[PDB]
Amino acid sequence: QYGSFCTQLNRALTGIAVEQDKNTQEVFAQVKQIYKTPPIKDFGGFNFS
Amino acid sequence: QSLQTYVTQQLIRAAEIRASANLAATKMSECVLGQSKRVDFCGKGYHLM
Amino acid sequence: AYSNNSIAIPTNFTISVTTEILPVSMTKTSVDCTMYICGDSTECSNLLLQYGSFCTQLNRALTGIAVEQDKNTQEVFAQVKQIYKTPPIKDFGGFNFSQILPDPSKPSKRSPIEDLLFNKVTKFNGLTVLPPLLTDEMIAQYTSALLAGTITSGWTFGAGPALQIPFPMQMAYRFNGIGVTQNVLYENQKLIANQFNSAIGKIQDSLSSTPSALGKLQDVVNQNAQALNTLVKQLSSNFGAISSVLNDILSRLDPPEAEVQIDRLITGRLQSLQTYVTQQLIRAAEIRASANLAATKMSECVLGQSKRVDFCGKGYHLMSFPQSAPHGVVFLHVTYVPAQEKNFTTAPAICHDGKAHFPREGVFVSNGTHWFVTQRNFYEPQIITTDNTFVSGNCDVVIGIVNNTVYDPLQPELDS
Amino acid sequence: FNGLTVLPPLLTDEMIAQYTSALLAGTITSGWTFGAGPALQIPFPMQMAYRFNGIGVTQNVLYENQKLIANQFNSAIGKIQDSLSSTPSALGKLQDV
Amino acid sequence: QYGSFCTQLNRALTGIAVEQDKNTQEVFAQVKQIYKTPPIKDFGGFNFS
Amino acid sequence: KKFLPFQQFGRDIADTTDAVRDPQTLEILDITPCSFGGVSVITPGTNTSNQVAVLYQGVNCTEVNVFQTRAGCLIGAEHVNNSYECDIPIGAGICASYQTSQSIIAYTMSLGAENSV
Ligand SMILES: *[C@@H]1O[C@H](CO)[C@@H](O[C@@H]2O[C@H](CO)[C@@H](O)[C@H](O)[C@H]2NC(C)=O)[C@H](O)[C@H]1NC(C)=O
Ligand SMILES: *[C@@H]1O[C@H](CO)[C@@H](O[C@@H]2O[C@H](CO)[C@@H](O)[C@H](O)[C@H]2NC(C)=O)[C@H](O)[C@H]1NC(C)=O
Ligand SMILES: *[C@@H]1O[C@H](CO)[C@@H](O[C@@H]2O[C@H](CO)[C@@H](O)[C@H](O)[C@H]2NC(C)=O)[C@H](O)[C@H]1NC(C)=O
Ligand SMILES: *[C@@H]1O[C@H](CO)[C@@H](O[C@@H]2O[C@H](CO)[C@@H](O)[C@H](O)[C@H]2NC(C)=O)[C@H](O)[C@H]1NC(C)=O
Ligand SMILES: *[C@@H]1O[C@H](CO)[C@@H](O[C@@H]2O[C@H](CO)[C@@H](O)[C@H](O)[C@H]2NC(C)=O)[C@H](O)[C@H]1NC(C)=O
Ligand SMILES: *[C@@H]1O[C@H](CO)[C@@H](O[C@@H]2O[C@H](CO)[C@@H](O)[C@H](O)[C@H]2NC(C)=O)[C@H](O)[C@H]1NC(C)=O
Ligand SMILES: *[C@@H]1O[C@H](CO)[C@@H](O)[C@H](O)[C@H]1NC(C)=O
Ligand SMILES: *[C@@H]1O[C@H](CO)[C@@H](O)[C@H](O)[C@H]1NC(C)=O
Ligand SMILES: *[C@@H]1O[C@H](CO)[C@@H](O)[C@H](O)[C@H]1NC(C)=O
Ligand SMILES: *[C@@H]1O[C@H](CO)[C@@H](O)[C@H](O)[C@H]1NC(C)=O
Ligand SMILES: *[C@@H]1O[C@H](CO)[C@@H](O)[C@H](O)[C@H]1NC(C)=O
Repeated sequence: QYGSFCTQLNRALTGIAVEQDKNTQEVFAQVKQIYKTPPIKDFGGFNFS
Repeated sequence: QSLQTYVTQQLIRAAEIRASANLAATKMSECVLGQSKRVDFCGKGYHLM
Repeated sequence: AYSNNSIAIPTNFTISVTTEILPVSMTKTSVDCTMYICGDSTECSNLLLQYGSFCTQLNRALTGIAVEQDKNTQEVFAQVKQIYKTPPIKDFGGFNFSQILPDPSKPSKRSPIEDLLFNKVTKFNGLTVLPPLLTDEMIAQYTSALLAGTITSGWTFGAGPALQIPFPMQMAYRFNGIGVTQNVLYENQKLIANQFNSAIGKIQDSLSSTPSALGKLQDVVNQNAQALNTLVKQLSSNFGAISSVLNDILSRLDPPEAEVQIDRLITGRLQSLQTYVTQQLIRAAEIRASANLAATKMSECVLGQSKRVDFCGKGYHLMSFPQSAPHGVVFLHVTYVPAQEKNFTTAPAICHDGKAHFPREGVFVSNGTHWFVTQRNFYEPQIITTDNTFVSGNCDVVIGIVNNTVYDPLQPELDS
Repeated sequence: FNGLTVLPPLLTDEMIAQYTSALLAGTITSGWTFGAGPALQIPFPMQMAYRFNGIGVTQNVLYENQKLIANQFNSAIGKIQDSLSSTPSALGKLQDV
Repeated sequence: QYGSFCTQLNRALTGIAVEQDKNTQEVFAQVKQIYKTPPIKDFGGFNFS
Repeated sequence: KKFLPFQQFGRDIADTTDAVRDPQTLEILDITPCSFGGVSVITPGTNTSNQVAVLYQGVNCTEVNVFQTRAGCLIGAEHVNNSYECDIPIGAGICASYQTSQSIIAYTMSLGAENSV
């Protein structure tokens, strides 16, 4: 009897869940080429291990 | 009423997290992928990487 | 292919134009709280006044949103005080701007691209829509002035007065701002102009080809339409009352028990407006942030040359051209992308007389046997001379320093 | 179990680690070139020389002090491990969320 | 009988009040040390008084 | 419209009834809401003048020195051909101001002085 009061709450939370996956992608998926370092880690004395 | 209060809080909190995600994406584009000249954007001192 | 003595330097490049679409304003919807809840009903209105300023506060919040939407458009587009126009001369060094410049042979003078943007985007129970302060024609004039200033005056029209400059010479600045020497432009001007013209033509097809490109602007329209469609549908709900129609309760019940059923409708409908207004305020905050970002981008990428990575497209930013869009703005970002690269062996310094020589600009590279110095962003080998390198320290300190010879241009002048 | 469910993120933890590893590898081996265009290899101390000139310090300061700079960088990273694994309030922003 | 509805409202306003003090701390307390100008006002003709 | 003979009412995308069939005469009649809209008062500061102009939002100038605008019917403000900087926004490019003898005027706002490089 309350119409869309229930349904639109499900829609609102669904929008957040999609946005959360969007937020991760814009932050981390900024490369689109999986680069690898060389097997011999020799970077002029800089230790990145 | 309890759900509407909960959903509204989630919507407002999602906006804050989205702003942080946008800032994180901006930093990784500018702090990681480049060399930012913005003061204190990539920490104290003159940014290198 | 990392190693301690190998560097890759581009030998060629391409002009890429990317499209960034940002929403700027929402639909200026205004809702009459009294008419929505108690339309044409004096008795229902007398019950509404028992809730105090509930109705008035809801109207005030929507009014604040509507004023803000005009503010959002003003900051994004009205960043120029003078309306600049391009001359009838279109000699810009071979760069063809006719597809982003206003088309005068058509109603509502717009660019071919702007019309494509507009063609791809799609008052009842107290709900009306208010027109924006700036019409589409007025926004097109703002983008035309910003476009004309960028082409004919570079970034000078933003910082101050519009100082005319030949566009090829303007592009020479844009090269020098990303670390590529001016001569790369003039030697390759025909190639660069052709690549720019082809990229603009691709934008016309790309936006047209895929109909989901302008989804960012269509999402704003869809969400606002859904909010109002949900709002009207709530009028048919009973919320516990005998009938969603007020006239079917008053004329089917004595007032003493008719007010019990009507009190369930005012509560339901007033709560529906509060849900709608709260959603609009939250959505308006998102649009305001997008409008602030759009205003920032036009200030820093259209009125100047941003050095922020990925702020205005992949590659190295040069310049952007704004385009009008319904409920938003579209930026065309022109950048340099290095395209063809070769593996070169490199060295950090070179030993000539025991003294360490470092390049003032660029990096040392060897083509197997000969050593040269070239700019890092474009392969252009130069003979290593005292006018290209500076002296600091000696060869016993620098790690990886190699032996070669510096040509001194003054020695043969003195000998001859 | 009151109608409340949690959905898994689209990218898992090991997938985000791959993205960071790719960004880490590109930064170390190619500088800023992997972002703007293709990953152009460059020796790392040569890349630091570019980082020197971006802040107004002539690159010869690096090569003359390369051993000192590498040692100080290595020590600073080690301090990050100690500080993060000692202070129980450093990662408050993630815990507060 | 309405449960935590009262308590949640107090908590939300408390979070706002704490955020306001944080707002002033990031904007203004960007310098660790309190610098003062000398009694000499010879700044090349620039009047900062 | 041509309603099917059984159909007696017309419905909107939402729930509003737009069309109906008259019972006596079989002609079809479409309904429309009795006009309504907001009444904004356009005023300068009362410390300067007590003269005001009234804007009726989203209505014609027949249901209500009259200037018809897209934002609605404006009454009391004079229509001026000359453009100026926007002072009191009305909508659809129209702004109002109190200018010299003095009266409230309405005009299409100027976007700035034109120039050429
Ligand atoms: C980088 O530093 C790490 C330590 O921060 C070094 O790892 C050490 O390796 C030695 C073996 O040679 C072990 O005895 C130590 O216990 C290790 N320390 C840790 C914390 O793992 C590593 O040697 C350095 N990398 C290089 C290439 O020098
Ligand atoms: C850089 O690459 C472009 C291609 O993107 C080269 O231009 C092409 O050159 C070929 C000849 O080899 C022509 O057939 C094409 O018509 C050219 N295309 C365009 C768009 O002009 C360009 O010559 C290269 N530059 C350098 C210095 O190598
Ligand atoms: C800029 O490019 C447009 C095409 O994008 C050129 O206009 C074309 O001109 C040719 C020859 O007159 C016509 O056959 C085409 O129909 C035109 N195409 C379009 C889409 O208009 C235009 O001439 C170029 N500008 C300049 C000054 O050369
Ligand atoms: C490296 O570049 C140098 C300079 O361009 C090359 O030396 C020239 O080679 C040409 C033949 O292709 C001769 O005609 C010139 O007289 C040479 N100039 C000098 C100064 O020696 C050299 O061959 C190149 N080496 C490689 C491996 O590419
Ligand atoms: C670069 O050239 C210098 C001299 O111009 C070389 O220095 C010589 O080193 C060798 C072997 O260590 C000695 O036999 C010579 O006596 C040194 N020269 C002097 C002036 O004493 C240096 O080795 C060269 N670099 C390379 C790798 O060939
Ligand atoms: C900085 O400017 C202020 C005024 O802006 C100067 O203060 C004036 O000092 C004179 C004395 O020579 C007084 O007669 C004026 O009334 C002062 N004006 C004000 C507004 O205070 C001040 O002298 C300037 N600073 C210096 C060191 O020259
Ligand atoms: C450089 O050499 C690597 C091998 O280590 C190879 O994979 C790469 O394709 C080469 N680059 C060019 C431009 O030839
Ligand atoms: C570079 O690496 C090689 C190993 O492949 C090594 O022999 C050489 O000494 C290194 N040079 C420098 C300057 O680190
Ligand atoms: C506005 O009117 C007041 C009268 O209350 C007067 O004191 C004040 O000076 C006026 N200000 C202007 C700017 O006209
Ligand atoms: C209603 O307004 C329009 C302008 O949009 C006008 O053409 C029309 O004549 C008006 N209606 C009447 C009855 O005057
Ligand atoms: C504007 O000027 C035209 C003549 O070009 C005239 O017909 C019209 O009435 C004027 N409008 C106003 C509002 O003064």
